Amino acid sequence: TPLYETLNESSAVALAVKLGLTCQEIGDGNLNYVFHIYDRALIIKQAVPYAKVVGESWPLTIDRARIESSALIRQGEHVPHLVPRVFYSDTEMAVTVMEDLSHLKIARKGLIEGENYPHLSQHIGEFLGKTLFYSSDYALEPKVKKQLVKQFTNPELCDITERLVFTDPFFDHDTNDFEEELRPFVEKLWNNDSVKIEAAKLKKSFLTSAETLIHGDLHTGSIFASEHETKVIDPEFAFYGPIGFDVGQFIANLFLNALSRDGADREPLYEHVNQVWETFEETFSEAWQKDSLDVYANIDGYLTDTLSHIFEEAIGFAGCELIRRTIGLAHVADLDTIVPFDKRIGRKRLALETGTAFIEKRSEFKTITDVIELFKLLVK
Amino acid sequence: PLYETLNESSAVALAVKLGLFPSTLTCQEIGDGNLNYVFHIYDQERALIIKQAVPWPLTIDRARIESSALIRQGEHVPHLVPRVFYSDTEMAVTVMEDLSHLKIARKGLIEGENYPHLSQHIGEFLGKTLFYSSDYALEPKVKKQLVKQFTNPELCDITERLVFTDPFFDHDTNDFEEELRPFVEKLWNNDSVKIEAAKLKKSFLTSAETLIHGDLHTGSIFASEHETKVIDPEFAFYGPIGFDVGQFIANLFLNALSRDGADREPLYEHVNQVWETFEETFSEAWQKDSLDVYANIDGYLTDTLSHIFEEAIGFAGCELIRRTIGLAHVADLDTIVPFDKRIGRKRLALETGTAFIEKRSEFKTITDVIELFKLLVK
Ligand SMILES: Nc1ncnc2c1ncn2[C@@H]1O[C@H](COP(=O)(O)OP(=O)(O)CP(=O)(O)O)[C@@H](O)[C@H]1O
Ligand SMILES: Nc1ncnc2c1ncn2[C@@H]1O[C@H](COP(=O)(O)OP(=O)(O)CP(=O)(O)O)[C@@H](O)[C@H]1O
Ligand SMILES: CSC[C@H]1O[C@H](O)[C@H](O)[C@@H]1O
Ligand SMILES: CSC[C@H]1O[C@H](O)[C@H](O)[C@@H]1O
Ligand SMILES: [Mg+2]
Ligand SMILES: [Mg+2]
Repeated sequence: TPLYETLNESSAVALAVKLGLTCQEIGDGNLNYVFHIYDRALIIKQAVPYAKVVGESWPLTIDRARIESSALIRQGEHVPHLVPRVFYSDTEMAVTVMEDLSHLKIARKGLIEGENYPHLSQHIGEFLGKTLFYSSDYALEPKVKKQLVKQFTNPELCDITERLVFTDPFFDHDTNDFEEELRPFVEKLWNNDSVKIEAAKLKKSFLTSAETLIHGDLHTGSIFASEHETKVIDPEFAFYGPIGFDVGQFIANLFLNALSRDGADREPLYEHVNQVWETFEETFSEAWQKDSLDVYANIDGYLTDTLSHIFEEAIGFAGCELIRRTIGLAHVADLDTIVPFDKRIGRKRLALETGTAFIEKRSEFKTITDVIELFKLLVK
Repeated sequence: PLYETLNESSAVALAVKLGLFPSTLTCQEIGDGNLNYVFHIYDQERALIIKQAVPWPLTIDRARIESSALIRQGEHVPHLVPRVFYSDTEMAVTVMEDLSHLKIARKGLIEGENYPHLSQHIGEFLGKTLFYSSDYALEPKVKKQLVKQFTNPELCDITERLVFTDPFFDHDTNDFEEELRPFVEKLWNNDSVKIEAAKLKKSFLTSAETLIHGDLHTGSIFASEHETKVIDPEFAFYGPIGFDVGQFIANLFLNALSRDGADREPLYEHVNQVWETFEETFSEAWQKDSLDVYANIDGYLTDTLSHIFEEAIGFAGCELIRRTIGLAHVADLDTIVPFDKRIGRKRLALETGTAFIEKRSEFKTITDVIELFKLLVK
């Protein structure tokens, strides 16, 4: 007999009980319940099947919970201070029991509120360098890594990213969602064949480049923050993909916040972009020196060319994220809450244009500061 | 445990239990290596092959990859692979079409056979097999499952070490004449070539593009004047599209190095033709049968073919070097006489392989590859 039962606030306290109080459901979306239990505190997250499930949704099994639990556990073996601790998980119940982080704030929300989070990029850069290194062929015996590829195959969730990030914003597809005022600019994109060919190439990398175990959806809404703490949450999109992907998505979301700000307010976000590349690069390099298994690791120029490839892919993926968050199905609050309406349109236009240029020019940039300086000029 | 090692009577008992004959037959073990049995079974008033893996240490799971890979290949190019009548994982057995009327390509090629259709046939094999198991042809969710199904860790381990790693360092698996050492050490001390061998290996390790054959040499092919059959896909897994292309082209070049003068021309025609045909076939499949919205944007197919080509050339360079000084050699080079000419031709294998790896992205056409090779081997 099937063990899956949808939890309530009472059921959740019963479960925490049987794994040796007050409870409130505090979830943000409609695809998961998140139960906060207080005595010492705890979070119990449970996936909600299609099916139902209140309100329109993308149809998904509850297998995503197995990916998220196991992804979070793997991340905590390398960066235990940058992810919530997991106390229990169960794939049939689709349950992850984890550390309570409600004394922190979702990074996106704080950034929109004008919080600057001075260590956000230091922490995310460390998260990125260590997670992305330690699950690759550089760090792992290839036989071990090939099994981890099987274990983290993520078809349904990859299908979402393949469509939404890499495909739908580039044609007149039904999932797109944009203001009519934006159409002339959106059609410029659709008729641009050379950027579309490059989008195809970045997609093919996404589809085929099993380089490391990625988070797969590292935006500012998937991170908890305060002045001194950062915690990366919700790796439900985890699978073996290109190292540059998580880096690009994060960097794109820093730039998306910068577009929603004005003038000298933007400067903290530009420092965060510069710092997250800088830190990602030292962290990845330190891990490579100290912990690489291949005979080729210490040949002068090999780490350098590896970093150049990651950088190029990361900028291309960033451009995809910039564009897709502006005109695709899933938007960001940074842009959608800009006031007045005409200013919102103008900044949405600039997201499309800087995304396009990121994609096109990815392999011409030599440093992160090149990326920032191109951005600033395009958004003057 | 079910597995039992077959003998000649045991094999005939198997064939009859599958109803593939009928009832009087004869059987002889005819296997080349010592890691598999191959039983030929014949009927007066029809014939059959039963291949069985026997437990460099390797599990018998390779037999499940071989069967499955052979079956997948026959869905697209049934005329270019042996038919499979039965397979079983526990017994590690593939029952297949008898191809004893044909000759192993490498052996014919060394004897001086020219096989005029070999490259046309391999080109079609390569274009179709490599297209039709990729994301271009398959729903991504379907492809992701096939990646699991063909994960092949042990055999990929052999390739990772032998083609991509050991020839480039003073490693214990290497095996070469002492007279060749100065040239071998030129390679070990060459950083920029090794950095590039590293990149090609990283592609091998990470680039899950299609279901490849993974060991497409001239000894994995049966030939005659009119027929070609690709055998033994035991190394099959999801890897870079250019790999099987490089390994085959390198193996044509290796035979060229074992021939002299005008006798080399057939192999050069084969190299040009295998690329041409691989490219025409892959393109026709892409036009007719690609699933992505991006397939018909002008320049995309072209850029895709340019990347395949570049990788294929780099993988060819690796194969040339690896077969000359690593553990597993080729008879083309090892049987060249006199000893001194053999060493000189093995030197040219190392140097043409090195150039292929380093220049892979500078060549514009297959003709540039052939012309560079001809020049270096003058
Ligand atoms: N460990 C934790 N501690 C405290 N609150 C948490 C928490 N995990 C989740 N939450 C609360 O629940 C909200 C939703 O969390 P989460 O992003 O994991 O859910 P979700 O996966 O259903 C959303 P989506 O569909 O956007 O991916 C958070 O923004 C937060 O307020
Ligand atoms: N389908 C077939 N029809 C006729 N003979 C066949 C055959 N398959 C294999 N053989 C015979 O068996 C020999 C060895 O076969 P094969 O190359 O498949 O085995 P193998 O995998 O044991 C070799 P290796 O271990 O070197 O890769 C061939 O060279 C051929 O003479
Ligand atoms: C159907 S899910 C839409 C988006 O939400 C997730 O966070 C991913 O970013 C996905 O693209
Ligand atoms: C240890 S096996 C050596 C070689 O034989 C196979 O045919 C492959 O080419 C492998 O590299
Ligand atoms: Mg979620
Ligand atoms: Mg074999």
